[PDB]
Amino acid sequence: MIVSDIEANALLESVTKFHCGVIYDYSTAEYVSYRPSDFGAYLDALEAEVARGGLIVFHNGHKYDVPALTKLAKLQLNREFHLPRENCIDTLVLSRLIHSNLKDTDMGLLRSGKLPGALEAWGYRLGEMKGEYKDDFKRMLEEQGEEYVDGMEWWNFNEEMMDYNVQDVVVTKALLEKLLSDKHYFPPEIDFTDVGYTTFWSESLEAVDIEHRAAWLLAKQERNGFPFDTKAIEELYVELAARRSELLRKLTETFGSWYQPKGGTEMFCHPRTGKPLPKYPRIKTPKVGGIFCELDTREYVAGAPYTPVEHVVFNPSSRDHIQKKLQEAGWVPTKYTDKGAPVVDDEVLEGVRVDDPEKQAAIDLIKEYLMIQKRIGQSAEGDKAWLRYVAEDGKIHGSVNPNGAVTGRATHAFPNLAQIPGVRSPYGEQCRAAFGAEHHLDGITGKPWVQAGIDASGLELRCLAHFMARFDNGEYAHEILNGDIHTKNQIAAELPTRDNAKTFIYGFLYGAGDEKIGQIVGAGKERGKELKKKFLENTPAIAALRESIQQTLVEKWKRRWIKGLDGRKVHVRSPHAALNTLLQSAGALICKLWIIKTEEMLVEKGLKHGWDGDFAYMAWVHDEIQVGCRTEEIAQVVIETAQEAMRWVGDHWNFRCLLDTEGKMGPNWAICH
Amino acid sequence: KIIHLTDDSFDTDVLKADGAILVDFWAEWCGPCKMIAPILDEIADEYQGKLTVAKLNIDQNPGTAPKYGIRGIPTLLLFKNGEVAATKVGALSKGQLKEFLDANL
DNA sequence: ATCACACTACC
DNA sequence: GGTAGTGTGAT
Ligand SMILES: [Mg+2]
Repeated sequence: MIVSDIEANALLESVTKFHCGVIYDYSTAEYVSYRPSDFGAYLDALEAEVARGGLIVFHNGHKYDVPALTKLAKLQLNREFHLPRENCIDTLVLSRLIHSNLKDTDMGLLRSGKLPGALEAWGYRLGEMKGEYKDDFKRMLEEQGEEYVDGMEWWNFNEEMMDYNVQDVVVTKALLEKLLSDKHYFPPEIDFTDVGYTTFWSESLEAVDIEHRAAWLLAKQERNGFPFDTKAIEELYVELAARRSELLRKLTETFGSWYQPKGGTEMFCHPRTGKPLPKYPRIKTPKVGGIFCELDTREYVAGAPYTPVEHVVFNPSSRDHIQKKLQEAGWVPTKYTDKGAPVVDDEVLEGVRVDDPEKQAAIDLIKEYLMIQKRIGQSAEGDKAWLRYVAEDGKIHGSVNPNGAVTGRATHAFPNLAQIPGVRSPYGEQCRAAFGAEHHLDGITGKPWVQAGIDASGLELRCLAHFMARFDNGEYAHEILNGDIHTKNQIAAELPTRDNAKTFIYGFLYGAGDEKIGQIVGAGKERGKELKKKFLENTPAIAALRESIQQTLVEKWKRRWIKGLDGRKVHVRSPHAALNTLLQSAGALICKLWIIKTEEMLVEKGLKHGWDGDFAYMAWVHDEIQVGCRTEEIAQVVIETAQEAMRWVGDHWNFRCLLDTEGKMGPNWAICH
Repeated sequence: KIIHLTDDSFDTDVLKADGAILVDFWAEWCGPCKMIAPILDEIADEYQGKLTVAKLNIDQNPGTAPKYGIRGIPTLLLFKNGEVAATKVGALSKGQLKEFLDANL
């Protein structure tokens, strides 16, 4: 085993210069440094460790270093270099699995300050290196009387960079060992810094293998990108911006502008008693002025106080203004925030009723405005706006944290491609259509690619069936794939309209509340608890399951975590959401091992992964994947293979509920819904 | 004896009137406004022959104040034949007003 | 429930 | 140019 790390002139996307690298070899206990002209040797050293069936440790190497070295090797030495997946270990991938109850700065992309909870020390150090390095640089240049520029700290190799480089392997090596000391994932019997690659995956918890395969495949996905119809969204932006203007005009008329105190420095005191009056707006006492002998054109008279004010124009985006104008129309807020302030979400706006008809009608305009702005914000004006993220290759390379969630789910960001508006919401067709394989023209034939969207069928219920099989012998599972589980649940709970039950179940799984539960049939908010009692009464297995999970955790805890399908620990925040954590984590790991197995099976069939190949992973949104295919035939194969792999996953974990998938072929995300 | 204005009666009551008209742009929440208020009743009564005092509550009449760049209240505007002759901001005193008036009238 | 991110209001 | 509060977008 060897721990390594490199310094280059940029992010993967545009890197062109390999500044330096460092390798720590366990077999010799030494640190060898490689400067600019040692690049060929650096690469030889890594392939050497591969020839001996070794292992190479990097921190965030799966997303950066390995793909980077491939690219830099082809550009600077006209050499082909491809570290095999099975030979690489990523300590970042490892921390996210082991310290899953914690966050991280995504290697510096997120501000530590904004992150909640504590942070693993070594990892924080590693992610702050680019920032610290930039600090020493910027600090040192100024001591030399030179202006600092954007990111010049990375343009040329220097010794401060080499020192930081060595530091990284030092910390990475420490972090690595800290992680290997966790007996839950790595047996104490074995010394994992002294085994071949095939033993390392073999003797460690199944989860280590899965997360590494998941990070590797997903690193590929980010590189693939999701073909995006820029022109389409710009035309949509013009439309949206127009409807926004018109909505502002009609609204800035129905609701006139007003005045508000602002700029007041001194405190207003009763002119008679001096009694400070903080309730009164802050004032300002001019220190000069006077009525004058030439008249004094100036408008202030010393000692004569006034409340400085500003002119505020109604802004439909401000929930405050909205709350101000509607109460002024006779609206009596019912539910306030748990911090002194009326609630103004689409739900309440929906329930507001005022005398003036024009006002009542403006409320819908306000709701439309809020939605329009939501779309504009997400597609064009926001920081992480799609239009601000599309690259030269015409694709959006959204970031994905293979294990950024406690349950084992991934998190997506920059921009979150797991939150594109659905086809069922306003403008969801256009948004969704702008993301598609059709927007990618083949590098050879110039022909549009085709898309394959595959969705794991009712995974949450199947995961529930599975876990209650211990108590009902597969009764629920059997009913799912043969009867009408939705009807069965419709009869369990009362809820008229055996379709309200579907609303009920998915609600019952994703938290929900008595109010919203009863809000399915009618008003019966908290009174709806009665309904959430009849169900669990007519479905004793779910009750048995909950009781058993409790016995596992509570006793003050006996254990603060749950065991996922691959053995890993899954932190349980509150005993109340334990069943939920279990279910989400199951679905999560099932879909992870699934998209992993799918790509492996596609590759074993001959198909190549890439735009220069046959298929390309574009996105993975929890229970679904969207795959770009060069031809319909290939698209048909991916769909068939996604089904085989799902069955394989079910078998692999002796699942007590048959698992399935459904796929649709089409030009984009809209049609593949 | 003070003219209580509105946005719609402004042009005709102030701009299209004979004589000097002193307008007070005020608000219920302002402190200095509530202060210079009593002073105005007297002033309106004293200069009852060579001046008219008019109040405009900017919350009920949100359209007029903006046309004059009001940036603080109370704002006193002196109009002569539909134009702003003199202008002073702040709760002046019974005597400071008298000066401002006598000096500008 | 789990998570990203936008727009207002304030220092 | 940041933090807090309130919300919506999705699985
Ligand atoms: Mg690194």
